[PDB]
Amino acid sequence: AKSKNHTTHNQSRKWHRNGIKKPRSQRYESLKGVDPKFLRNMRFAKKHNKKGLKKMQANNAKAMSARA
Amino acid sequence: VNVPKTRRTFCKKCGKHQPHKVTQYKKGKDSLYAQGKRRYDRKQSGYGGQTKPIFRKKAKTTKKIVLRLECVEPNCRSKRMLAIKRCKHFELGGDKKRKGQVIQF
Amino acid sequence: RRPARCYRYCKNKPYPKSRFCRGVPDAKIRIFDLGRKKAKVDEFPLCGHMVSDEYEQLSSEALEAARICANKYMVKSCGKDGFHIRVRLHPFHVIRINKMLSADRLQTGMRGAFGKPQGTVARVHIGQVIMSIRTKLQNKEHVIEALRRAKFKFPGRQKIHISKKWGFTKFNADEFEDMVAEKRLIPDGCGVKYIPNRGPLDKWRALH
Amino acid sequence: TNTKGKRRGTRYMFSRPFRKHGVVPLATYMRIYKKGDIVDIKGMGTVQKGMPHKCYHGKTGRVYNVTQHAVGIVVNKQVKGKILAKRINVRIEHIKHSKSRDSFLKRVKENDQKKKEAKEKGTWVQLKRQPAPPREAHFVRTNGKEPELLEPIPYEF
RNA sequence: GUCUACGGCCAUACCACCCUGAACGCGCCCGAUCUCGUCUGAUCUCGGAAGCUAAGCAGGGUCGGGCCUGGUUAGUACUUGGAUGGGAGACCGCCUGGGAAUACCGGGUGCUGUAGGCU
RNA sequence: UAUAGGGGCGAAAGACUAAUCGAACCAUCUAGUAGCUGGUUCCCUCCGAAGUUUCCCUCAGGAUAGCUGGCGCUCUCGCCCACGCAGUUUUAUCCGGUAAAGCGAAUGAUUAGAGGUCUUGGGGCCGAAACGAUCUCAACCUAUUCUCAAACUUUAAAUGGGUAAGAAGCCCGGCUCGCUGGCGUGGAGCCGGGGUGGAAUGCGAGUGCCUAGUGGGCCACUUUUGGUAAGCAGAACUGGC
RNA sequence: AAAUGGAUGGCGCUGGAGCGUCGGGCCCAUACCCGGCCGUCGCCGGCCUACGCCGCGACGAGUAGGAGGGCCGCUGCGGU
RNA sequence: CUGUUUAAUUAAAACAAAGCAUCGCGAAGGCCCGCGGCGGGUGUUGACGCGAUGUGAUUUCUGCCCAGUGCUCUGAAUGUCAAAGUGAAGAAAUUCAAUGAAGCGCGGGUAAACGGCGGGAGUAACUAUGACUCUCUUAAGGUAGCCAAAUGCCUCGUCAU
RNA sequence: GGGGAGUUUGACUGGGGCGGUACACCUGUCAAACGGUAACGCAGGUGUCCUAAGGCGAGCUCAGGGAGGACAGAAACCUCCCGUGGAGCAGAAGGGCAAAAGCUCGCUUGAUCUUGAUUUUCAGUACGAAUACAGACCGUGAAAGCGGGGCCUCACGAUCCUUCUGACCUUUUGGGUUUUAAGCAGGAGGUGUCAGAAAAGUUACCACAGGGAUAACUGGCUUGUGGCGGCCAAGCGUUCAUAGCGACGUCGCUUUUUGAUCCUUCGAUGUCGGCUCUUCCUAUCAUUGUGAAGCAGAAUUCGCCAAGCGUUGGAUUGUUC
RNA sequence: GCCCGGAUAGCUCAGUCGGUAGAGCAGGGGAUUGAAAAUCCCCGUGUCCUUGGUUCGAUUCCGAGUCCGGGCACCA
Ligand SMILES: [Mg+2]
Ligand SMILES: [Mg+2]
Ligand SMILES: [Mg+2]
Ligand SMILES: [Mg+2]
Ligand SMILES: [Mg+2]
Ligand SMILES: [Mg+2]
Ligand SMILES: [Mg+2]
Ligand SMILES: [Mg+2]
Ligand SMILES: [Mg+2]
Ligand SMILES: [Mg+2]
Ligand SMILES: [Mg+2]
Ligand SMILES: [Mg+2]
Ligand SMILES: [Mg+2]
Ligand SMILES: [Mg+2]
Ligand SMILES: [Mg+2]
Ligand SMILES: [Mg+2]
Ligand SMILES: [Mg+2]
Ligand SMILES: [Mg+2]
Ligand SMILES: [Mg+2]
Ligand SMILES: [Mg+2]
Ligand SMILES: [Mg+2]
Ligand SMILES: [Mg+2]
Ligand SMILES: [Mg+2]
Ligand SMILES: [Mg+2]
Ligand SMILES: [Mg+2]
Ligand SMILES: [Mg+2]
Ligand SMILES: [Mg+2]
Ligand SMILES: [Mg+2]
Ligand SMILES: [Mg+2]
Ligand SMILES: [Mg+2]
Ligand SMILES: [Mg+2]
Ligand SMILES: [Mg+2]
Ligand SMILES: [Mg+2]
Ligand SMILES: [Mg+2]
Ligand SMILES: [Mg+2]
Ligand SMILES: [Mg+2]
Ligand SMILES: [Mg+2]
Ligand SMILES: [Mg+2]
Ligand SMILES: [Mg+2]
Ligand SMILES: [Mg+2]
Ligand SMILES: [Mg+2]
Ligand SMILES: [Mg+2]
Ligand SMILES: [Mg+2]
Ligand SMILES: [Mg+2]
Ligand SMILES: [Mg+2]
Ligand SMILES: [Mg+2]
Ligand SMILES: [Mg+2]
Ligand SMILES: [Mg+2]
Ligand SMILES: [Mg+2]
Ligand SMILES: [Mg+2]
Ligand SMILES: [Mg+2]
Ligand SMILES: [Mg+2]
Ligand SMILES: [Mg+2]
Ligand SMILES: [Mg+2]
Ligand SMILES: [Mg+2]
Ligand SMILES: [Mg+2]
Ligand SMILES: [Mg+2]
Ligand SMILES: [Zn+2]
Repeated sequence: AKSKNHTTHNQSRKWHRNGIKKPRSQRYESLKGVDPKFLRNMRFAKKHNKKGLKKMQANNAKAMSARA
Repeated sequence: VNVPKTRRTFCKKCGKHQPHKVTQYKKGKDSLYAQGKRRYDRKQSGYGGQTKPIFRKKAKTTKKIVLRLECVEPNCRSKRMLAIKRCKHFELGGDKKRKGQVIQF
Repeated sequence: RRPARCYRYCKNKPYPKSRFCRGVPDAKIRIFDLGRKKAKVDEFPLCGHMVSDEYEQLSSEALEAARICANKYMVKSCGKDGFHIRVRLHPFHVIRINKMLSADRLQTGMRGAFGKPQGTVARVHIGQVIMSIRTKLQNKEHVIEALRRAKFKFPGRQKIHISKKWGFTKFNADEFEDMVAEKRLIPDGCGVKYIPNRGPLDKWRALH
Repeated sequence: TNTKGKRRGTRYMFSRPFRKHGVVPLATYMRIYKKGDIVDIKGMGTVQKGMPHKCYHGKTGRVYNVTQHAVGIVVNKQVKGKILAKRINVRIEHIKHSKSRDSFLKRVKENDQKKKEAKEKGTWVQLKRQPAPPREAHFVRTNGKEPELLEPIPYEF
């Protein structure tokens, strides 16, 4: 009662049927796992961007449109 | 192994390192009128013999050692348990060694 | 003693007498030089050696029989101390025996099948010298006849060459006497010490 | 049955090679790792805290995270039927930059300068990389001497 | 053409021995009352400056040892792929491409950054 | 006439008990159970495998991945240049410690000669004896020499493995930050603006669900482990059956 | 040198029908090419059962298995 | 010995058997059956009986072990000790303690109860063999007898016929 | 309390049993220069040990050798010089380490509490181990920092149930108070068949479903072992290598010994030996024809063509022998 | 062939608790007896089988051999 124990034959020819493609990798990669201190920085950074970035950036857009 | 008697360690009640009495854990006398014990006697009564399996093949000859800790400060009195690795031989708190010693065997 | 037909062509990896074997018996050969061991360099100009043609194993008992046959023909042919013979090839590979009838079926099958150490063989590459006999210029036929009588006692096919080199050293016999006469090669027993000229000057001052 | 623990095929791979045993030189530490760099991973036996694995030796990945004294890399590792982008945390002592991306940035900057000068002066500079062309019809010289005659040599041993 | 302080590469910059060093500088050196620490002011710490380049140090040298690099080794050993190639087998030869190491021989033996100072 | 089935009877053979007995016969529970054999009924078209990973009182079996098919869906084409991809090459750039080679380079084994005079013990000789003097021996050291290594190595291939070869990229200007901090400093994010012609070759790609069968393999070149060897057992790369 | 009588396949074959080196012709597979026919697939076209009709081009092996079509078939039921 | 047995493969050396032993029991008992009752059987019986075994005529014999394993006798002798009962704490559920039937362990007997019964070293005026002597050792170390047998591997043991 | 009843009797496996654990977890190698990759392959380990052998800081440098010094000797103590790991780091090896990860000393508990992410095994599940952080509260150091066990790779364990700890926690069923019980969160009590059933034996009185996935008999490949040969020639042979033999070695053949393997048959190929009977082989015992001898004759021995024809009667043992 | 159990004065043998070499017997020495045994008073006797690791130390704890000694070697 003895059988062939382990092999890796006929494995590459199975793997390359559908193809060994890459893992997609879309834009704006997943941001979990990054440094919590940096993340606590960047969240308040974003919400205060969206808070105070109206007036002076609108001024600078008017200024750069007047220049060009 | 060998642990000391007093050992300043964090206790969660008063949020600081406080000194602790360190004693040996006792398993505690198991009690009748618990849930599993009442279920075990309810299923054990009647003509059924041994329902739940009793254990035979004990292989681990060592037991993990856990320590009872007490905050030495009055009216805090927080107890908690902490584990060490396995050991065959254990002493509580005495006989620390020296390196300038002659044996005399 | 199993027949040497099976212990032949180099199949398994080299397995030396070492830390991991620990039970191999002694090799058959123990000495390696038979002639005038203390011969100086110019006492024997030529050498004839024996080139292997095949890639195979040679057993220590075969080397033992071959050096004895060549020794006996030399001392009958050109007298004692008229030759210096050297077996350049040493046995270090250790062969294995998984012996049975240890007559019935009932001991074991092929279950525990890593054999015990049988003995020692010597691995040969193609073009490697087995024996080298350094003799006088007059002894050219005796060397050929001796290595012919050893050729039958080794297995396989291998040929016999008469070297271009002086002595056992690696220098040409034509350049040898012309170059030892003045400058470089100082004789050292049976060996020859080469000198470069990129040394400290104490060597050149100790010379001349 | 090959005793599948960490770091088993590494009698040679995590070794400091030769005449280089000792303290780590500090130019490995004093480098700047920004998010988006491309780094090589190479094992160092002297610093035993944050060695990656025996799998990721020589693999080249992307940096996405920076901490006090380590760095998090994304590395394409092949497993059985598909390749995956994993996320490793490696200390700084095992890491160096790939020079490939810096060479490509030099290519990009030369291409931008040639593009600006070409739009300036109307020249068509052909700023792509052409592969090795066949040899042009050159014109050899045999002055003074007939060509040397070669023949196969007679065998000796 | 140099040194000091901090360095980067980490022996082309080590090791052995022999020469030379003007000015600053580093030292060697003279002493323990405070700071200090020892069995011991030898080491560590502290107040200096009578001497000295003898040593470290710095430069040079050794048909120097080592290192680095380049030839020879050698298209040799090996090797991806191929053949209704040879061979009883062992292995070997060929087409296709790639291609190494020791003895042997020749050459070198620190280069630099920042701040500071002497000719 | 008595003894009736886990019962009877047996001068004991586990024999006999209606041709059945190491637990009789008949009916019912009952279409009991089975990872185990056997069979499993019309045509044509299209696509088309696996005998492998892990876990299991698992090793003739199942679950799990992988392979397959069906159902689609979301985009791309048609009217000096595209999106994306690749069992491929090139151009760069890293990585390895095998083939080979090496021992006058560490470790491990190992052959032989020569030189030297410290150290002894041992032989001989001058001698009452004396490192008093001398010859010899071994050991030792010095440069040499022959051969090696799956559990040695300075060196070190060919084949190979990863990454890159651009608009998700450059470059400019500004806002925000409780993070960092000599510094309006660093780093991220956000906004607005500016210029796509960035190796070779080939192609349509991306994505979701459901799930059958499979979980007994074998051979061939080459590399390889055990064995004397095998049409033997066991592996690797590729192909085939 | 091996047990029934037998195997370069046999018959045979020696200026070859043997060995090695080669040449010029010649034979043929479902391979290739050309041409016809069937089906699948794709790309369409027409305001002609639109579930039909033609057109173009590339391809068709196959067990375990999976789908699609069948104006294939047996027996019965409502409608015709 | 006569006898009997596996009908349908065995006829025996097996089985029984007389003889020899051994053990329980004085009827409110032994040994059994029975779902049940003082219901049956031995029993219409009473130790020259009934019940349960071992061995197997006569003749001659019945060795040595109570360590193991059984069996049995003994005493609340004293450790272990289950319900119920007692006492205590508690609002109560509950908890604790003391007391402690059989049995187990402690002690005595039994082998015609199951069963078991050693190995070394030296040693005699030719050599061998060795009565004797010393030592470890178990509870006891195979005694009377008997044999290569139906039991002896080596084995076709050695000698005689 | 086997008088009676029910049930169990691991798995791997060059057949099974016996033997072993290759049944969990580590090191080197096989491993074919990324990773992965097997056998009852090799060479080994583990079911621990540590109040320090952990953490930090400071000082110092080891093994070994040479040279010297009362008792001192091969080995006691001291001092100098050389000393790139030849030592030590708890342990099996490998890696790594020299103003150190080693030795000594001073402080000490970071071997503490808590959420996550990721690696490792991998199905991209878990336990275990580990990495990098985050927030407390600390130790150390002048400070930079280091530290959340052991310089790194092994040292360990689910559900259920018990047990202990934590909150002025929840529910304890018509509403209250208290006991008790249940619950949340995290530690231990074990599953070594180590991702975890609670488990003895025998069948020769056996039964059933199956397997040639799997032994005993033949057949086939193989030839160690058995048997039969060949080459070389140290010798033996009164002298003399080869009339006859021939060691030390060496290359083959045979399937009449035994072994290895499991390819065929487990819905059956009737298994030893003997009796009888036919045919074939030659590696020739005798006969025909020959050659050589250490062949005087005789009697022998060794070769060649040669299987035509012979190769018996008995005591024993079932025998082949 | 596996699998266990060993080795110690001249001989039987213990002691192992990693730090001790011990009993009995034999040999040797006296006394006692005319003289032998026996007795009484004493002695000496070991590489703790060999080669290696851990330890501060190996007669002992392990690793490897030597020479012994038990047990298994079954279905067919
Ligand atoms: Mg299988
Ligand atoms: Mg009850
Ligand atoms: Mg033979
Ligand atoms: Mg003072
Ligand atoms: Mg002081
Ligand atoms: Mg001073
Ligand atoms: Mg000086
Ligand atoms: Mg000077
Ligand atoms: Mg030089
Ligand atoms: Mg210099
Ligand atoms: Mg019944
Ligand atoms: Mg009947
Ligand atoms: Mg049915
Ligand atoms: Mg049925
Ligand atoms: Mg399975
Ligand atoms: Mg699909
Ligand atoms: Mg390797
Ligand atoms: Mg090699
Ligand atoms: Mg299906
Ligand atoms: Mg599936
Ligand atoms: Mg199956
Ligand atoms: Mg080839
Ligand atoms: Mg195979
Ligand atoms: Mg097979
Ligand atoms: Mg023929
Ligand atoms: Mg088809
Ligand atoms: Mg009857
Ligand atoms: Mg009959
Ligand atoms: Mg009665
Ligand atoms: Mg009688
Ligand atoms: Mg008796
Ligand atoms: Mg008693
Ligand atoms: Mg009570
Ligand atoms: Mg009494
Ligand atoms: Mg006698
Ligand atoms: Mg007797
Ligand atoms: Mg029963
Ligand atoms: Mg089994
Ligand atoms: Mg690999
Ligand atoms: Mg590889
Ligand atoms: Mg020094
Ligand atoms: Mg190490
Ligand atoms: Mg320090
Ligand atoms: Mg922290
Ligand atoms: Mg209620
Ligand atoms: Mg109520
Ligand atoms: Mg498991
Ligand atoms: Mg049974
Ligand atoms: Mg019977
Ligand atoms: Mg088969
Ligand atoms: Mg068979
Ligand atoms: Mg049949
Ligand atoms: Mg039949
Ligand atoms: Mg028949
Ligand atoms: Mg005939
Ligand atoms: Mg033993
Ligand atoms: Mg003795
Ligand atoms: Zn507290």
